Amino acid sequence: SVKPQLVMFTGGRDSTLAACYLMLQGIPVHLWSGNSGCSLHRGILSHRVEEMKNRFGDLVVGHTVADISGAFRSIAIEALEQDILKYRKNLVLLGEKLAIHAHLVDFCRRNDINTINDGITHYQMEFPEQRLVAKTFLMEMMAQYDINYQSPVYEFAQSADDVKYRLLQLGISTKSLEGISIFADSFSTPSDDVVLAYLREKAPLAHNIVNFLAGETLNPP
Amino acid sequence: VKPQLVMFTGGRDSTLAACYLMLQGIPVHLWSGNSGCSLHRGILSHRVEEMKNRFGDLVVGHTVADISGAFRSIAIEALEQDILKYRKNLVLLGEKLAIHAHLVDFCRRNDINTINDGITHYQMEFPEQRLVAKTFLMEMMAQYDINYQSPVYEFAQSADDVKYRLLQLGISTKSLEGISIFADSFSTPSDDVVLAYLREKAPLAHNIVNFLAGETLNPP
Amino acid sequence: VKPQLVMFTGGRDSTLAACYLMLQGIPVHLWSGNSGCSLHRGILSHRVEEMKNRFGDLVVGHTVADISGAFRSIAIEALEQDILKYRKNLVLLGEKLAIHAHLVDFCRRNDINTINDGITHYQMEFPEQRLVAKTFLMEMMAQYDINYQSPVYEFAQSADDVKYRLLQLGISTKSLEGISIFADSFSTPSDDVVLAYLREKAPLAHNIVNFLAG
Amino acid sequence: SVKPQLVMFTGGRDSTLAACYLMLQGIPVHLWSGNSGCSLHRGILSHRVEEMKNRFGDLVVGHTVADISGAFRSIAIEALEQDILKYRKNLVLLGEKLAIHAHLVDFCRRNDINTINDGITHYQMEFPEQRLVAKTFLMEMMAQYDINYQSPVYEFAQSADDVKYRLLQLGISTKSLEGISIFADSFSTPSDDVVLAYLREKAPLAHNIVNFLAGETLNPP
Amino acid sequence: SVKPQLVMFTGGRDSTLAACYLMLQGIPVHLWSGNSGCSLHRGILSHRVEEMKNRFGDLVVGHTVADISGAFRSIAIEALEQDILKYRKNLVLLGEKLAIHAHLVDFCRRNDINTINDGITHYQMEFPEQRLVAKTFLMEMMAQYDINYQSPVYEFAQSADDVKYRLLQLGISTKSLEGISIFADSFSTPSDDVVLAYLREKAPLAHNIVNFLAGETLNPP
Amino acid sequence: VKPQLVMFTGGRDSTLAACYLMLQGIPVHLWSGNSGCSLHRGILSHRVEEMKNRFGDLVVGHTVADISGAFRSIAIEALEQDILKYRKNLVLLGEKLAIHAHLVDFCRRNDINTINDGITHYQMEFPEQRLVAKTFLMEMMAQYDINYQSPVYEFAQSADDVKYRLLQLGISTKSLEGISIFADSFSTPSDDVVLAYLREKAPLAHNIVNFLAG
Amino acid sequence: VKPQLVMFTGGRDSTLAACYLMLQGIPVHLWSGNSGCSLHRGILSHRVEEMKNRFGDLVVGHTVADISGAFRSIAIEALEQDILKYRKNLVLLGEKLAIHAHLVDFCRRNDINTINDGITHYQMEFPEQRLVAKTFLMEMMAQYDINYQSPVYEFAQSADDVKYRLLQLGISTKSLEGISIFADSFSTPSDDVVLAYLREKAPLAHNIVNFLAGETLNPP
Ligand SMILES: Nc1nc2c(ncn2[C@@H]2O[C@H](COP(=O)(O)OP(=O)(O)OP(=O)(O)O)[C@@H](O)[C@H]2O)c(=O)[nH]1
Ligand SMILES: Nc1nc2c(ncn2[C@@H]2O[C@H](COP(=O)(O)OP(=O)(O)OP(=O)(O)O)[C@@H](O)[C@H]2O)c(=O)[nH]1
Ligand SMILES: Nc1nc2c(ncn2[C@@H]2O[C@H](COP(=O)(O)OP(=O)(O)OP(=O)(O)O)[C@@H](O)[C@H]2O)c(=O)[nH]1
Ligand SMILES: Nc1nc2c(ncn2[C@@H]2O[C@H](COP(=O)(O)OP(=O)(O)OP(=O)(O)O)[C@@H](O)[C@H]2O)c(=O)[nH]1
Repeated sequence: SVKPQLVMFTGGRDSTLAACYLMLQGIPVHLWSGNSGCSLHRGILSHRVEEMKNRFGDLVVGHTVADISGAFRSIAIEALEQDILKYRKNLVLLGEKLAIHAHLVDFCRRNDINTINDGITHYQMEFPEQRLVAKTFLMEMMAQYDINYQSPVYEFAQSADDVKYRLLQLGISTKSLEGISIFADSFSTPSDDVVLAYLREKAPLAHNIVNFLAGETLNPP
Repeated sequence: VKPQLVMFTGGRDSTLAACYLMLQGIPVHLWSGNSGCSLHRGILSHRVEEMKNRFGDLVVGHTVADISGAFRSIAIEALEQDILKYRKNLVLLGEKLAIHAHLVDFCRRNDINTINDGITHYQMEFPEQRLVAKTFLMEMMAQYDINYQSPVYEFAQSADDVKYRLLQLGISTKSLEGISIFADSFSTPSDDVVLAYLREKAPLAHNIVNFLAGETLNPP
Repeated sequence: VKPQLVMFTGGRDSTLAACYLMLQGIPVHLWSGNSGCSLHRGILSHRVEEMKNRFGDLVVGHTVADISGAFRSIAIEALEQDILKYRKNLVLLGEKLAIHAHLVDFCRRNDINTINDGITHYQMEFPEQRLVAKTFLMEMMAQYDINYQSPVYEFAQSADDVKYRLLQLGISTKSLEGISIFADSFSTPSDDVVLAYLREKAPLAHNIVNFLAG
Repeated sequence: SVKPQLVMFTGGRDSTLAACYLMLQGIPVHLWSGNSGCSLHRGILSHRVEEMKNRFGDLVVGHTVADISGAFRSIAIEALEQDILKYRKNLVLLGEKLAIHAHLVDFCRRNDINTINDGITHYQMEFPEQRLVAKTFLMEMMAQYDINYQSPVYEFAQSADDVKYRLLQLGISTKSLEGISIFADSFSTPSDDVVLAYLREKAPLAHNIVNFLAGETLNPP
Repeated sequence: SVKPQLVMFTGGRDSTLAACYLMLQGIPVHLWSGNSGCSLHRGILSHRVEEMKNRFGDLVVGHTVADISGAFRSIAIEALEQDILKYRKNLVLLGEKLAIHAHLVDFCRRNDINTINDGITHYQMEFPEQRLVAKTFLMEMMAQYDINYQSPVYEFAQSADDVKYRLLQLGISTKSLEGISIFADSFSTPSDDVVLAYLREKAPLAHNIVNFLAGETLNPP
Repeated sequence: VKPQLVMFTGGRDSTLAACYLMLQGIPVHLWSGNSGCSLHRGILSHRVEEMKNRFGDLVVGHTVADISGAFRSIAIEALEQDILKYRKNLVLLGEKLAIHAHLVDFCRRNDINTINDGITHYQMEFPEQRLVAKTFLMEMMAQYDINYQSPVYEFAQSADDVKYRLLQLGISTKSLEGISIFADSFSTPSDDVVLAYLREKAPLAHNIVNFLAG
Repeated sequence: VKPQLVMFTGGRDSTLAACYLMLQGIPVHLWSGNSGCSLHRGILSHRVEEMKNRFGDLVVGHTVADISGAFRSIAIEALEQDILKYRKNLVLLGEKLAIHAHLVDFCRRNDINTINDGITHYQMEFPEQRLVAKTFLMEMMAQYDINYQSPVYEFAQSADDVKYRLLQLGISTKSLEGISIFADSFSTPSDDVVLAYLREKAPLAHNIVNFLAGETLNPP
């Protein structure tokens, strides 16, 4: 046995492979999925979890679906007017990732987990949060709470096709069985400077939410 | 109001085709061909559920047909000769021909005269979805007084077109279908090659039609 | 005695191989690879029943493994190139290599070091049953400290040899196995072609072995 | 509406196809299997019946498994010493076919069937019961009882491969799921003259069995 | 405490009495019945087993019904033409007895039994398997495997009447509740020389079957 | 066709008699007399099952009748006098007369006028199967307008004749009947003795017939 | 306190014998021989019920034994010769000998050394109940170290004696037993004939004892 680690798991190919690759090494994974409250057609996720339990047994130690709608709202939606007028870009989905990270601090500290993993693989332009500017920021944030952030399947596959057929060799389906954010395809591409500035602007809020969830303060930042 | 048949895989394109028919008041019989080389088909049932939920009685049925015999005869039996001649793996074109042979039999025995599929403009790179193939199969189906339509062909200029119409129906935008083991196992053929293959295998397909009708046991 | 694994399809030859091991006191794990292109495999369960009936606990289990991914990668993904180069459809040889890659993983994770199959002399036309293939796969399995035997190879000079030894065991003589959709879909290859194909796909097989092992 | 015909059905691919081809034409078939009491490992037959019911429904009107062991013994076994010393050939399986035909006269008369069909194929002419000379004899025999004997896969089947792949196209397994006679591979090849002489010697016994089964005589030939 | 012995049990009155007489002495019996695949109407056997369990309880340690059809075919059926042309006699039932004995070597070695018993009787010496010359041969055969072959009702049974009324005294039916070989009344009487020659010709096959069943060879004789 | 009754014991001969009637389209009522001195009659039900399996509704029913009282009165009550006079134990002939007395009653109350048994030529040693007995009982039954036939008498020159016609019907060749405790308890009588015994007990049988009819 | 066996038919005499033993604290195993010629035996169970009701645990069991084989061999097989020699039907004497042979076996295998029956003075006209028979059977049973007693013999000078003792026990006075088909089928024999028959059939009885013990299969 090894100490379980957490995987940020959406049901997509890439995070599926991340979890699978960990488990192939004997590393038990706690699958963690954030529900932001604006995600549609999330039913299929259960089919993917089933496939993974079938192939790896006990190594899937559990699947947590967390309601992060409150943190998401506070970080990304309450000041949507301000946010879009300032950055000229809809960064709601970036805010959601910050909300995920706040929740993960709480989850990790309450469940004795010190390693989290994500599904970064080959390069994907659509996801600003997979950029070094954002991942550096997020890694820093998690390290302030002594949480180790890994990307175990980084550049392990060259392309989406490489991810699909590695999963097929594992006896798992190639599809991305994830819910769809209502904000999918609802934004244009931001610069790295807008990404970093947004993360820095909302960070105080995220940290405050972390403190609230730990029972240390009610007061705003 | 008389049911029509939809060639249904669970993909977003065939889903939309069936849904759009049902929105017009047309009951659809969902028909899925199992060629025997299809992996991870379990998720299909989630899609069927979505459609029953949204349209009720207008989904008059779901038939899963074993077409592995016809598929093998058309597309696999002579695979060495086929690939050495055409220099391309056209197995999935063969599968569509096998589907159509079976559908003549199915339509004749179940009193259906209109079949529909999800072929789309944005997927014309796949041989079975090329105008040249569709035209050939329309003529084939008309020889048996069967009307073959493709109700999402002209509209779907991208997968996004299909996605957002599905979402408006309260249906997931994903393709909840099985994967052929022959996915990503082929390079793109010319139109000349697609037409030549269809013409070469047509005698076999028609022979399969005759066998399924109990009119011959003898070879093409 | 320590269990050994048998590559078991339900066919006469692999049935007899498993049975002959069990008659010697050797418990067998029956292992069946599903490549994703097999039809009418329901009858297999009738044969497993016959074997459980005749040998009891010596049948320690029956694993049906999904090997469709490895099979696809080795044998199907480059089928155009493969057929244009060798002028022969060697998909079923590919399947055998995919079986052996999966078996490395299976053996390491389940503490088995002896694998057995039903290859027979009388089926030498089929590439996976050629001496040159067998020799290659024995070398491959020995690189992972796995002993690969073929306990009915030398004896079975005809299907009749196998049939009547099965009958003596109170077992049906038929091959109660599934049918590959690639049955009767190929012409006969040379030994040189079988060896060259195995050597070309071996790097991929070893890569799949490493992936399955993390 | 369409009148059922009977198929002599063993579970082999040839008789399976014969029955299937009839049913494809709309002809309901009564599947008839003779158990001679020397047949081993007959359990798999029911798998084949299931496949056929699955593919054709109501057109399978029934499956009769008949005990023909008594007729078989009387015609083929009781005088085995004399039979083999005279003909120099083990013709028990020819005797079985005669016993089948005697039983079928009775069955057809009692069940209002006038057309019987079997799976004889060109590719299986080595076996005595599938030799033109035997078939011709049995056709004549059946016609004396106003029974039409047909062999609907005879001319088509130039090889087992022909039969297999027509079954596969029907969604049915290619295998011969039939029991095995203990007399399999227990004989060498007989001449036509010997097959005809044997049939003509045992014919009186067969006709006598027909009459007994109809309740017209108890007396021997 | 008392070590079980095996009885070759058909349901006939002679083997029934043999088993019963053993059990009356305190000797537990394993009833062993060989099914050669040519035996008809075997259902009544279970009525006889019931009678014996009723009368003797625990002393009936078991009833094994063994499939010996393969050994029987290989030794008696496969070369039936040659066998009958050479010996001028149908000795299939002698072959069956050899097949029984081969199977019993295997059964005795695997089940720790060293004494087998049958129901041979003086009054049934017409049949080859119950001829002194056959019994002597099979005794020798069994002794080569350190198996003691006994016939506990041989000297007593001067007629079927002797056996019947000793059964009746045990509260057991007098009938032979056994299946019937299709080869019943299918043979004329052989000489001793012919019985010995046949046994000696098929012996190599029997010993080979013994070795196969022990997992020591696949090769033919 | 109108049902007929068969005197059925489960033995070969009566089994074949009933079967041969049914093959002709004649429904049979199977009738078995229990004399009170029969052992191990459980196996009879196996034979009835075989016959129902092979002929269905043509078996219209199976009556097991207690005839112990008539049997006792005819054959047992005066056994000392009977044996001292005839020098032979004729109890089983008595049983047959008791069967026939009961059958008069049964036939009148159940609308049957044809009775049949399994008597055979090959069993002429047994008094109830002698021509002289059969003739007497046919006369007796005709006094009550009952037709008494023996449909396997002339044909069965040996038990083998019966056996192999049964086998042809898919029925076991064995006699699945009970055993009289009087089996093997008697020496062979003359025809004169059989006739004289029947004639002496006939008044008693007719009296029992009248009693059963009120 | 060690069980003894009672030869029990359901009749008033054997009922009283068993009851009187149980009144003294002696547990009884009720043993009933079925010779295969016995009619209307169903009422026996009513009598057993009465006795269980009145005595509880002291009724340790009820064995019904099939003795038809021994009965047939001793009494029926040679019925012609037996009646021609003795001029009397002694089948029911034979039955009692068969009962006693079976009881040697039963006693040896079930660790019982005392058997008891209901023979009575008032029924001395029946051969099995005659002093001369009882004496012979006592000697026979003593050769196997079995004690044979008849605990109601001397007291029962009439059926009325038995009746009224039963009634005092809360038990019905009737004989709730089966009837032999050989009831009223015999005239009364002399003592000489009873003794001679017993002596002639004794070798057969002892042979049956040996067979039941697994010591011989051979004839007397
Ligand atoms: N011939 C043919 N091949 C198809 C068809 N649909 C899918 N495929 C094959 O199977 C593969 C499946 O990949 P996609 O359908 O793109 O998978 P997806 O998850 O829906 O979408 P992506 O996220 O873009 O991979 C294709 O790349 C083709 O090789 C079709 O209609 N015809
Ligand atoms: N590569 C390969 N092909 C095989 C093998 N066994 C069968 N095949 C192919 O499958 C075809 C049919 O196989 P089956 O359906 O089992 O038929 P069969 O081998 O002739 O045997 P039966 O079914 O007993 O008549 C063969 O003619 C070959 O083309 C095998 O071990 N390897
Ligand atoms: N009167 C009379 N006695 C019979 C009859 N059948 C049998 N028995 C007597 O019963 C004895 C044994 O009968 P079964 O036990 O049937 O024996 P079996 O007749 O020799 O026949 P199997 O049991 O087949 O060997 C005979 O030897 C006769 O003494 C019958 O029909 N009438
Ligand atoms: N040998 C013998 N015969 C007996 C015995 N008990 C009864 N029987 C016979 O069976 C007949 C039965 O008649 P009972 O016992 O008198 O009948 P019951 O109804 O108890 O008394 P009753 O009202 O007097 O008739 C006797 O007449 C004897 O013939 C017995 O102990 N020994």
